[PDB]
Amino acid sequence: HDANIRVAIAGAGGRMGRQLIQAALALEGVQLGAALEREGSSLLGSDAGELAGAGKTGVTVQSSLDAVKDDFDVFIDFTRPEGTLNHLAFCRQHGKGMVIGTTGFDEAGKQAIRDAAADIAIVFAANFSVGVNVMLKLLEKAAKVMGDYTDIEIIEAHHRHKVDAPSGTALAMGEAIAHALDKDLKDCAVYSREGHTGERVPGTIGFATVRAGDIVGEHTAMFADIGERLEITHKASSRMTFANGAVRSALWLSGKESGLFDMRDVLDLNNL
Amino acid sequence: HDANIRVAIAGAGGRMGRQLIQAALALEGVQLGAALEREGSSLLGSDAGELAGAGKTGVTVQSSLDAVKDDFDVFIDFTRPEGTLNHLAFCRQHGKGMVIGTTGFDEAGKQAIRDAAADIAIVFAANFSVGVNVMLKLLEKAAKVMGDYTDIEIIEAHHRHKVDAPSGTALAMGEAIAHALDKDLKDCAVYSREGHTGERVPGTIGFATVRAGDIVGEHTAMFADIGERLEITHKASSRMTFANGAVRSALWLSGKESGLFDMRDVLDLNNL
Amino acid sequence: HDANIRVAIAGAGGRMGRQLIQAALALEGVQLGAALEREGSSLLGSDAGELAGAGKTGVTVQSSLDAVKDDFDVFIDFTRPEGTLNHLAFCRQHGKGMVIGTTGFDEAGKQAIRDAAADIAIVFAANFSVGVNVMLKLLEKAAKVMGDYTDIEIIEAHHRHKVDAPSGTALAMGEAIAHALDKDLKDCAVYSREGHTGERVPGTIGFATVRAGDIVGEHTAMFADIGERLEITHKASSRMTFANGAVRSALWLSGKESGLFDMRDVLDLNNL
Amino acid sequence: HDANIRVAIAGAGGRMGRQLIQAALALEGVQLGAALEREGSSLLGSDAGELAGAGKTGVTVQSSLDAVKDDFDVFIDFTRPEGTLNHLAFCRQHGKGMVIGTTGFDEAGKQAIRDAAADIAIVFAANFSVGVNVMLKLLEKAAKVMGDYTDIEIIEAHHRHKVDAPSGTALAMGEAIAHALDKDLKDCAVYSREGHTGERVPGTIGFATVRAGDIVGEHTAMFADIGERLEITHKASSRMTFANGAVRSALWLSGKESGLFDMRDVLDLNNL
Ligand SMILES: NC(=O)c1ccc[n+]([C@@H]2O[C@H](COP(=O)([O-])OP(=O)(O)OC[C@H]3O[C@@H](n4cnc5c(O)ncnc54)[C@H](O)[C@@H]3O)[C@@H](O)[C@H]2O)c1
Ligand SMILES: NC(=O)c1ccc[n+]([C@@H]2O[C@H](COP(=O)([O-])OP(=O)(O)OC[C@H]3O[C@@H](n4cnc5c(O)ncnc54)[C@H](O)[C@@H]3O)[C@@H](O)[C@H]2O)c1
Ligand SMILES: NC(=O)c1ccc[n+]([C@@H]2O[C@H](COP(=O)([O-])OP(=O)(O)OC[C@H]3O[C@@H](n4cnc5c(O)ncnc54)[C@H](O)[C@@H]3O)[C@@H](O)[C@H]2O)c1
Ligand SMILES: NC(=O)c1ccc[n+]([C@@H]2O[C@H](COP(=O)([O-])OP(=O)(O)OC[C@H]3O[C@@H](n4cnc5c(O)ncnc54)[C@H](O)[C@@H]3O)[C@@H](O)[C@H]2O)c1
Repeated sequence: HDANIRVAIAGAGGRMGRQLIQAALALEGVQLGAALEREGSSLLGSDAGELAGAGKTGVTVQSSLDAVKDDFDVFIDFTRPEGTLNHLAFCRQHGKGMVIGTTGFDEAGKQAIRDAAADIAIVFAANFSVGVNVMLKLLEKAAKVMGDYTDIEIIEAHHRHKVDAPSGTALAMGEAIAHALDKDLKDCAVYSREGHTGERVPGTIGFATVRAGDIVGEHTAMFADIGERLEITHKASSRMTFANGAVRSALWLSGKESGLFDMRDVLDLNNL
Repeated sequence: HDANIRVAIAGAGGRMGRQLIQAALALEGVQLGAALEREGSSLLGSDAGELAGAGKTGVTVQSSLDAVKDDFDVFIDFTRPEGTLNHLAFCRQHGKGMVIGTTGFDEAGKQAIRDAAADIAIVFAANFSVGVNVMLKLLEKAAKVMGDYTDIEIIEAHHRHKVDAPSGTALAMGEAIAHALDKDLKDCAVYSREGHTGERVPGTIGFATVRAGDIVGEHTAMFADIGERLEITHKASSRMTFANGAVRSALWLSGKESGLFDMRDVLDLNNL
Repeated sequence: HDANIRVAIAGAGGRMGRQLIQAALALEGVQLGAALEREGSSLLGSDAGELAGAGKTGVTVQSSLDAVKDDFDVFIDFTRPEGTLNHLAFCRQHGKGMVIGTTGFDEAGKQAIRDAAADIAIVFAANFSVGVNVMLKLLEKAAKVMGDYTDIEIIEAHHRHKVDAPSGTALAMGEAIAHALDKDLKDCAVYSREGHTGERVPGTIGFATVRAGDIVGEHTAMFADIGERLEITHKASSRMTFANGAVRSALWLSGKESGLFDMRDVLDLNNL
Repeated sequence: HDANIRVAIAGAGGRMGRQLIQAALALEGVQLGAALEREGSSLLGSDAGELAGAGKTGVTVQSSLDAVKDDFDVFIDFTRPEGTLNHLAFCRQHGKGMVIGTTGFDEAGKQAIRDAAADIAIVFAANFSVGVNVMLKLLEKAAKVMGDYTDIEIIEAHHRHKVDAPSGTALAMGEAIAHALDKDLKDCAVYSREGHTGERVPGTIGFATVRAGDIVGEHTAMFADIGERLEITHKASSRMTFANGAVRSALWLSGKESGLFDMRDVLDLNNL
């Protein structure tokens, strides 16, 4: 954006890097610090933010943390677990704040992350969508209220390549509701309905899963009664959703250097 | 309505009879002929159409076909298979046209019906919803066109007491599409998606089934591609949908006395 | 239901009375106390709850408060402002708790109500839908969070007889959001979009209004960004929604005799 | 794809060119002929289809029609009216078949196009979405059937930059329906509903317009009655929809060299 908190975007020609750039650009109060990328990169040294279209930006993609360690405040990393660990150890060093959206660490990789937080302020999360995280919070408000009277159904659609049903956001949704009811998902979940199934059992949570086309991700929780239903739906149209989520966090980091946070923290979902 | 085709509504204090009354009333060109009902009825002799609210109508519920055989042209029957057969034999007799929406005949009961048609004009159908029947026709237009490129998914929701999944309209939908593609439903249907399921197989038809609350019936067929999807949804809010369907047919009957028709005939779905 | 709090339902053959009966019946912990109705009633003395179908219930519709003042604890009133005032003065008298859903009082009628509360515990509200009231609460959580980044749109559909656009629940929704943002609805509302309108102004709230058929009421608030949108939709299928809302309140009343409450109170929306 | 009809994609690094490439690639029976682009291009001579990701394709972007006039059969043009005319005159010359999706010609530019068709087979259309074109056809089937009984409402949502309300697809929808009813859109359209509006007038068509976020385009026509509604919705997720539409047409062209067609022709909407 150009503003009071400057940022460097790790995996610059990543599907993630491309979109974080636009967001960095876009969002008030952040400014594009640096735009690193792999050494073997073609996009190296040259650029700016022109995968985020956005023509000439004046910050040029790179390959050394040292080259630019001076050109940003918060390190946004959507990379591969390998890089993050390098990034990690560097940021701890120069006390650089990070925002890790990289996934797939083993226990050792997480621990490293928990550890750095000791010295470094870190937002580390598996879903940076702001809509998704709010929704999960809302679902749990709703359940406290209607949960016991209502039939609660969860319906998700994704593209034709998604490989496990239900999706994890969907389970996540099942679980917030379930937990709001002191109950247990595994106890009341029903993922299939085929043939004669008999009338719906009270208190169970049903899942319905649609797979088609190019659908990025659509999740609705229905709280149904006699005479009404309440529905809370999230639709993702692009990966941009994660992007603004991380950048927003990048901005939230400014001013902290305690340890370890997530989107509840950034979002304050917990006082909502 | 008061108009050029007069009607008698068999099971007068039926959930069906109540709503057909309002429709008879409502719909231009039909007029409420008679309003029969069971002998043991409380509503007998007394009434009018005042289950259809509608205050005073001047036609009084009854119990004899002879009592009123002169007071209507088309016999609308949503009753029990037993009554319909009595009704049947009477209407054949006086050449009364019928509209049977009664369900649950065995082979012998159907045959009787096929037989009467010889002398009597009959609309006999298992779903009198006009929306549903149009939809089925549209689905099949759509499939000719997009069917081969697209992922085709069927999603139905019903109340918490519905006992087999998918619903029959849903299978019906599966089958029109399937048949439009020269294909066979049983060959490409998928009714469940649980756990690891792998990427979606091309050409299969997936079903997703929601059961909650008081939902009368909601059915959507999704034809999804990369970059778009086309959806054709029907929602039933009340049993009125069947009602106007039969009354409409009652009117369509006027002027025929050939045999045996259904909603494709009434609706001309076949030249659509 | 038969249980620990007994109830009398004012306008017994009202569209409201019929449905409250079923709810009283239905809902755990309440029991049908009495079923009053107008003197000139046909349904008088005779009945039970058999407008709520529900065959024989053992409580017989009436016309005197004295006749039954002993047969119930909480007075549920969905009547006409005239009756409520009579009802009012009686309940104050015998310290009967009320639940007023009657609408259309002038200032004097409200004041009477405020006044009785002094001695009598009263739930008095203009919308007893539980879904609607929760939703309004959720909308305001959502706005605190996404309100500033997002385009917020409100879309309502009602039947073809609804006479002012937007509906009042919709304005209500506009206003909770607006107020969550410290903002003012009248300042940022846009109710029409026709012709050339130019790009959407930031921070405005747009309303889109659908009128067709028999739609009881459907209200969705969309919080849209780049890459996602979050939607919170309420659908009413019947007047039953209000019914369970009042009965639920009837139960909430048990144990109070302070003054004056509403659905936030009953629902505790305020600690949600 | 690699197959029996070879194609060249005019504006190669266009938002359109990028997506047509993937489609050309994707779709069975077409093969990427050539990938032209402007002279001043950076992408020149070099490439393949690697804006369509898709790594190495073996066909290299260019700048001369002569350079490659031998390397393709059908000319797909999503360019600027200026280029199309050059393209035009060349294709007429070598009897190259075209598919023009370029927009913004004046009368003279169209005429040129009408004229070339004399010698050249051309698909020329303002909306290449297959879903949209089918939908329009379906809407008109539906209206013949339900049009007179039903309340018909049109609801479209687009992103926050769309500048005229309703969208043109929406009017287009209004007009197919209107015309199916022998009626006239301008006579029965209602684009706004604000304040007291009174009950809905029969036979009118209402439009409701949502503007928010990044919504590519969502259009639903609702045919509502008492007791049901039928909805036909199209959702665009990307510009890919147009892309497959043109490529599909490119394939449909194979074997013609008569004049002038559109998507009804390609799609055979007219015998549907
Ligand atoms: N947390 C969330 O909200 C969320 C959302 C989306 C993606 N992700 C995660 O984001 C990460 C990025 O995914 P993507 O789809 O953007 O991937 P992808 O397009 O494959 O790009 C990888 C990026 O990282 C760079 N890279 C790979 N290894 C590197 C190394 O050792 N050092 C430096 N740069 C390296 C690449 O050159 C490129 O910039 C993944 O770990 C993915 O699972 C997380
Ligand atoms: N075809 C469709 O579109 C469709 C739709 C809805 C219901 N149905 C069928 O409609 C029929 C009516 O259902 P309903 O829910 O209206 O039932 P219900 O409310 O139980 O009412 C039965 C009605 O038939 C009368 N009745 C029963 N046996 C009779 C007899 O022997 N002679 C004369 N009257 C007799 C009753 O007194 C009452 O009027 C059923 O067979 C149902 O399966 C069909
Ligand atoms: N607060 C909400 O959530 C909400 C929702 C729906 C309806 N309402 C209100 O509920 C009330 C009832 O509407 P309804 O549609 O049920 O009306 P309606 O069907 O007209 O019935 C009126 C009922 O009150 C009885 N009645 C009329 N005047 C009376 C009197 O002086 N004393 C005793 N009984 C009397 C009638 O005989 C019948 O029981 C109305 O004031 C309406 O505006 C409120
Ligand atoms: N018919 C439809 O279904 C439909 C749909 C989308 C876009 N369009 C039309 O597609 C066309 C392309 O839009 P776009 O968004 O892809 O535009 P845009 O990204 O601006 O790209 C223009 C493309 O044409 C090339 N170009 C411009 N002038 C040229 C010339 O004189 N000779 C050769 N190449 C030339 C550019 O270098 C680039 O390849 C526009 O006319 C647009 O209105 C039509």
